[PDB]
Amino acid sequence: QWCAEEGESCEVYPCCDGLICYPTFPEPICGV
Repeated sequence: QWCAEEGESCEVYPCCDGLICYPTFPEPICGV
């Protein structure tokens, strides 16, 4: 996959299962 899933950084690509980009450091993560 090219999109960012659950537990991956969405600094280059968006979410996959409809997750949200959390303000996590250093880079945000996709989570519902």
